[PDB]
Amino acid sequence: MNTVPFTSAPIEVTIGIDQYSFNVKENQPFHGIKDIPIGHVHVIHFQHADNSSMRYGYWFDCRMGNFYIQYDPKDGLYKMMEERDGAKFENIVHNFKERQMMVSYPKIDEDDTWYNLTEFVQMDKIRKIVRKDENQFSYVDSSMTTVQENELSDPAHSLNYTVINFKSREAIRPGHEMEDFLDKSYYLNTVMLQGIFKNSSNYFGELQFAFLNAMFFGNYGSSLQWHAMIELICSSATVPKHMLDKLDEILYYQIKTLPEQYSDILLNERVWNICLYSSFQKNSLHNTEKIMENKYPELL
Amino acid sequence: GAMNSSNYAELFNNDIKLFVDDTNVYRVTVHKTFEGNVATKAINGCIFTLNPKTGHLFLKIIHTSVWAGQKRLSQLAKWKTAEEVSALVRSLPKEEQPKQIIVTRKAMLDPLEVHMLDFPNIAIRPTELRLPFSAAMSIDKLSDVVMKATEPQMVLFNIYDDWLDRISSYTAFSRLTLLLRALKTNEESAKMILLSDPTITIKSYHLWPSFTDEQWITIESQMRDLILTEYGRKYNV
Repeated sequence: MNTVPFTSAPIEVTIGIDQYSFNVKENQPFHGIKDIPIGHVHVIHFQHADNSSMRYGYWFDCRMGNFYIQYDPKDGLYKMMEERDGAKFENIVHNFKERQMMVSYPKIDEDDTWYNLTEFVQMDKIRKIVRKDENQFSYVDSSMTTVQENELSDPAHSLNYTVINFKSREAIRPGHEMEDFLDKSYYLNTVMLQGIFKNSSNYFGELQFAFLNAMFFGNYGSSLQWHAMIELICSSATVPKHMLDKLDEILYYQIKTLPEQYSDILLNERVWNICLYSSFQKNSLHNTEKIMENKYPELL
Repeated sequence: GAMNSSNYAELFNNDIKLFVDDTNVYRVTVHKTFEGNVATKAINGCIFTLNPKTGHLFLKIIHTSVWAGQKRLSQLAKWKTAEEVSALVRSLPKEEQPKQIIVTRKAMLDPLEVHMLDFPNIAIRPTELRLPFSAAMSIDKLSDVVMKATEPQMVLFNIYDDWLDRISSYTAFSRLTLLLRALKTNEESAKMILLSDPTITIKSYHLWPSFTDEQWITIESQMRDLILTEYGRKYNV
């Protein structure tokens, strides 16, 4: 198990680690998070008590290096940093663990929730969506726009999600206008899966990452990308059976994890009604249809 | 966005535009079968593509053969309309291509937008105007060319005959919409108004009779009366 030490907590903040969250008081003797499960990406995220503006956070993988958080009083945020000195890092962690100044990543042994939400998410793919090649971890926030939002503005600070546009020359072959518009199979299978993603794992990785940035940061463009990637599969007549089975599992754990009280801002009525009740795949999402009908029947 | 009464003068400015109406593309008669089921039989249709400034009508005749062995014909009809308008634009020289295409029905927007992706500077717009272009098939010479077609055909008309020699395109469009509204509301009565006087004929190269300016005033008044009479009849008012 791996550790993200904190130098200090000089401002009052709600700290997230994956699906968990903890309130830290201003100048509380908080020095970080231990027992973080190896084998998964994680996200450590922040919302200031005195300014709920900018949810922001860091995607990281403890296998890729030793990472700590230090508050920057100039830029006014908790920053992730890499510690390149192995023995210094081990010595800082040891002192803080001994003085019991760290919260334990609170994983229930029965609980596959985080694995189920990040099954296809890999740090190398995150680092291609979030471009800052000098760090092994990725910064995301509330207000970061997508490459697609910026086409319709600082490109450095953008989420480079794969552009999906149903009314684009990419989505519609000349001579197959009606066919390709009504049946997105071409767009999904040749352009997106064979062409850009190479495989369904990379496509599901980006979908899962989009969802988590929508949920953990309230990032609007991320929410648009998550819905677009769902609608692209559901609006295709021809999808490999393994992909539909895996999509149902993916969506089920997303809908299961979503805070009930954020359903009105995180879920697009049109897309879900269309995917569950009108689309080619309206009968292929049994688990997702059942949780949606039982937890959010007001949306449908 | 959408074209209404606020921006009505826009139809008669120097930006080339076309109205597209798909109402008469897919046309059927409904009939009982020997077993007492119901069956449709398609008849020849047409796309009504009009320049409101010039009167130039691009009448694309949709022959019943294009439906043979096809499914969901009401859906296909929208996409076949979009395909044919796209083909018309590509056939026109650049300086004749429209800057705007206004569809009379919102269901044409996505089909036409998808067929015209290669023309991102041609705006595809709906209209809040209720335009009586469905009554095009009440114009004897248009109905005649559609029903006689044995194959897909494009026929070119000026729907204003020679009116623009005497009146503006605003007034010519106003006259056309009133005539088509009258033909749509009470076809028999409208045609009676247009042909009642045998001394006024339709030139071989025209669609409408050769009314003097004073006679067009009388005809227009009789058309308004017909529409008002039929409104009274409908609503018992």
